[PDB]
Amino acid sequence: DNPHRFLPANVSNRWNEYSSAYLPRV
Amino acid sequence: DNPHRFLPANVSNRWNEYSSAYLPRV
Amino acid sequence: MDTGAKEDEDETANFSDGVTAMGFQSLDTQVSIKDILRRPVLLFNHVELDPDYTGFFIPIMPPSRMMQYKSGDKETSFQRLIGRTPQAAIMNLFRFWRGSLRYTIIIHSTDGHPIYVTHVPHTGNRVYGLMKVNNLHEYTKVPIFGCGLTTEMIIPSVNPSICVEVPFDTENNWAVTFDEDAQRNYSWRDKGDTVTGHLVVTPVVSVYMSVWVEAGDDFEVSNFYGPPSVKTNDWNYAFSDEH
Amino acid sequence: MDTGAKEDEDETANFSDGVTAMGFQSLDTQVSIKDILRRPVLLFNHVELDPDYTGFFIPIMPPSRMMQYKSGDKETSFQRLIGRTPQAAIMNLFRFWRGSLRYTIIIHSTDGHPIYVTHVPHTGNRVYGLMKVNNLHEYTKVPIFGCGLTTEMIIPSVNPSICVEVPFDTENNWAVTFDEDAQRNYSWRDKGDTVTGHLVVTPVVSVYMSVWVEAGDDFEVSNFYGPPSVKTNDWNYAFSDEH
Amino acid sequence: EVPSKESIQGDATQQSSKEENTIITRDQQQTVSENIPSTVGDLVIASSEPTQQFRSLTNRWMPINSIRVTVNGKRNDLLAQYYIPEDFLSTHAKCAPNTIPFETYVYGKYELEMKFVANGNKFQCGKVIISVKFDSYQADNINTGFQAALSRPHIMLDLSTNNEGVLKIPFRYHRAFVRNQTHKTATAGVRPGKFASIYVQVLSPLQTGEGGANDMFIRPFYRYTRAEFAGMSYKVPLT
Amino acid sequence: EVPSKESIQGDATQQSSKEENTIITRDQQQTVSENIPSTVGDLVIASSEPTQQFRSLTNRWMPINSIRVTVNGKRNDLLAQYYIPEDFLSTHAKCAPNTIPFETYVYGKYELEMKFVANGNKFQCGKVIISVKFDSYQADNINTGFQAALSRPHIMLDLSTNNEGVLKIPFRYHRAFVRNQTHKTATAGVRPGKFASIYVQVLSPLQTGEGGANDMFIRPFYRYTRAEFAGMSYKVPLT
Repeated sequence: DNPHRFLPANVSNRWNEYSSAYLPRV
Repeated sequence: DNPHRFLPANVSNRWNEYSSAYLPRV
Repeated sequence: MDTGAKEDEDETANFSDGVTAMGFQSLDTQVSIKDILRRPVLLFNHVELDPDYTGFFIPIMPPSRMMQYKSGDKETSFQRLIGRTPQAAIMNLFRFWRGSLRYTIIIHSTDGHPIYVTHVPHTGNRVYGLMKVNNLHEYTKVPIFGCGLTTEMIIPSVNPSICVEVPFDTENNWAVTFDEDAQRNYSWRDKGDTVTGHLVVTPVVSVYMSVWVEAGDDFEVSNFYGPPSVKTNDWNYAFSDEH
Repeated sequence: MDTGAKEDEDETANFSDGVTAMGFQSLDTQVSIKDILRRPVLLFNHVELDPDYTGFFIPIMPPSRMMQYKSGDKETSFQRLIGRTPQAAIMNLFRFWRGSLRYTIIIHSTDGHPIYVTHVPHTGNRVYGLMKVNNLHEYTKVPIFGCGLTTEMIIPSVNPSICVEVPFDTENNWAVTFDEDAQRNYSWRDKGDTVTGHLVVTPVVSVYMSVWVEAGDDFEVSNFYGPPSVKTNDWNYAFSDEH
Repeated sequence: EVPSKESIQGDATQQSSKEENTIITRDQQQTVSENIPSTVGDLVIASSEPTQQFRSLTNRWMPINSIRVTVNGKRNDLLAQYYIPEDFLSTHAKCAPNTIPFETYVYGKYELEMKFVANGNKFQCGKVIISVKFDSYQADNINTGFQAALSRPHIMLDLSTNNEGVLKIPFRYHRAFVRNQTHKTATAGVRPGKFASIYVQVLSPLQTGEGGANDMFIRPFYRYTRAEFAGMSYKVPLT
Repeated sequence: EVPSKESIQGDATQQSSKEENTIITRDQQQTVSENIPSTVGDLVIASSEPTQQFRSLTNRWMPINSIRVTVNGKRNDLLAQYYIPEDFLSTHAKCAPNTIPFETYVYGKYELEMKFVANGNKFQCGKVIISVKFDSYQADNINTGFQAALSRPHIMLDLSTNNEGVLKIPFRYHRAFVRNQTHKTATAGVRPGKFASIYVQVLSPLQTGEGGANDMFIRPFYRYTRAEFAGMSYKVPLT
């Protein structure tokens, strides 16, 4: 499917965005 | 024929409208 | 109109009335009844004019429940969503109207043929669409636009659109907005009091047109009836904010 | 915005500031942000209108990274160089905007058929292109332009172009300019806050159009974000002044 | 307005309304609709000859038929309805002196006042609404609910307190005059004797206690506040 | 103060009390206890740092648990009793925003107002008394009769008329502040969250007619007229 739709669980919070805990996003 | 043209005798007055006596119309 | 504050006898304390949001977003106020009635409604969407007839009749009356489509009934030339326009909903609350209406007519052409729009005053009938007046088979020698009545011409090569304002040429003080049954055969003079006349479009050759209607500047409504019994199923054709 | 003169603690002597070149060449100043946003951007270049659909939807939002083409991704109807316009680059710095936008629509025709442009206020969706509203197969009897909403007509025989100004009819204080991912499925009410409504073009017969967009006179931007991470390869497609 | 202590004849703090040779008292407070205007200016144009009033006859109170409200009656049900003036001429109170001028005059303008007196006991409860619909001919079966009644000029009657209600009805018609009587020689093209409709509807059903009364009664009274007649003719029997 | 004649909505002469974002009306007259003072002067000495008020949260009306009065209830019987503030924090209306400041502050001074609303029918009769006992810890089982209630600040409720009652409660405590919450780390040597007791007692038993209702209900509402908090700490769950 389209991979942009939903963020992977390990990097994201419940609201489908990058978690504040996940510093490595940058 | 078209049933809207003329109202049935039991519910209506001589002027082809619901009689004031006929309360059940509502 | 009865506000109903009469019946409100309670004079206990209440929460704040706050401040109005009117003017915050923009100054374009859209609450005025006259302003709502003065913006146009599509009556006829790409309907044929045929020169074999006298012309396409348009009965002079505002949009209302009279022109509402119901699923199952016979197919008319009218736009189906006339009854669901804001101004139609407003006119369903007022059974009296007085003043002029404005008709925006667009001819789907760029030809040099003149298309005439004739005003007929209140004669007591109520018709719409193509009609042969007195059931003749020839109207080029006896056109309605050259009988004496007030007429205006459209020349599509110059301008395919026009806006014409029809007067309140009637015997009555007010025009009746609607009836309970529009197809009921009752007292014939009362039957025709829902219009103030007709607007007749006559072409040279076969051509299509579209028609809009709105209230004039000189226009009033009265005889407030309140809201009728209504139905909706808008919920069913939309997702919620929770998927 | 932080100028950063705060951090500049050094107060040693420096060279002259000189005299500005502004006004020397001409008085046509092009530094004003509002002036840059008020000149038009090509969105759609010769795209088809089809009467089988409700109409061609245009989401009311300014040009930005949201409409940027990336080599490899799926082919859209949008202009590829929207992201590289001055005003798109400016809008990438401001995530808030309030006020009206102006849409210049040109119909590629000289026919007498009327093409209607209908404004839809903020309903919570975000679509573009040809769409069948509620997946029906007939819209001539139930046109969007004759439902009640504010509408304007183009008559190509008179004038194939028009400029229409759409209001800020929304619940929110500001409209959101852009997101990090425009195709991400997140909270549905927040998803639709990047537009303030839609502009829907409906023809009679099949015809092509072109669409430009610009900011209105009543228009503001705010919430300065600073410059993002960018790339360029302009050097490679040009000779130097030394052969 | 304010009650007093009990005496030989109970709480003797009644109010009353005297119009001509008729008086109606009230034990409790009354509700009254807004005094709203009629069409004026067309009178002098529509009739070349002067119009006439007969206040002594027309402006007196006249009772009409009794209305029975039962526990079986549901919300939105019509208890009674009146097409005016027709029904006050040839249905209700036919021998009333209020009707005498309608025999001779063919046209007229009419502003009415209708008082309603209810008599339910203190262990009952319920709500009735009376409203007016102007120029109702061929529009009686639409906008005819409790909701439409609450919007239009109306009065509300509580069936336990027995508060009185007074509905002030102006002349709001699409023509200058309304026709008074049909006739064999006259045209059938115009519906005469109807410029308005009055509806009496259940707002909340009547309820009662254990072994209580399953019904109670309401009595309407009418009078013309301004009845101007035009076009004199030979006298005829009403309908 | 004075009733009027009956109208559409009965005798519309109600009074009401608005405090913050809460309103309570009353159909009949109300009884109110005397406005009496609290201890003042010790506040500035007892707390070196300034005390805080949160009127928007604390000074609003909050209903607590319903009280049922039956025909079986005898004179001197406790219908309900409340150790305050304890019981308004961790027993009654636990999710009330009135309780929010008690989570963080360890000490405080508290002046309360308690409104009581009864709803018995006109064929019933009875008397209930509500009274306050200041600094009641280890003295609840003595001076706890109807006679002691009639002596102390109190309000009297007739169960037929449905007169409202408002008890004004000052802060009268043997210390400068009362402790808000117990804690595992805190001492058990001092009893916290109790500077007073409220008693709801039968003065005369409820009586009813033949085939009448054998019970009726009273609802208390509370608010702080003056709640000053002292000694900020980390937030904790209440009891």
